[PDB]
Amino acid sequence: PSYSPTSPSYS
Amino acid sequence: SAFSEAALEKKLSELSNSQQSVQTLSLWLIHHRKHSRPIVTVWERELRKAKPNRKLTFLYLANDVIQNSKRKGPEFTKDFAPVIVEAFKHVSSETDESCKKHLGRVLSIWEERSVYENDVLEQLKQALYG
Repeated sequence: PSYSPTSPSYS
Repeated sequence: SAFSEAALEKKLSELSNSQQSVQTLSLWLIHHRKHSRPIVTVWERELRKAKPNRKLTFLYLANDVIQNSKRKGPEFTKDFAPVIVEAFKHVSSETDESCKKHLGRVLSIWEERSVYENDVLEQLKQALYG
């Protein structure tokens, strides 16, 4: 399962 | 694990493009945020040493650490700031179109989430597309 750069909790 | 530069160097040699691999290392770096400066120094050195096809993953780790650090304080943002533009220029010179599209997406995410101020975002864009 590849890394997603939107995965961190934000914005 | 307690923090050491050599332990970080070893983890960076093992880093892969999996969600678990980037996230696990990032969490350790955030735990060890007191050491954000030597973390950035070691990160940059090993990015430049890494084979072209592993360089994007270095920037993914930087993405994860910087973004997850925002709730903690400005330190990681500030300590990546002096090397992050040259890191983008480096990865851009060392990789192909496909990888650059991935880098561009990180930059678009950074713009929409205000990860850096526009002064730095403008430099990142020039580094990728100029």
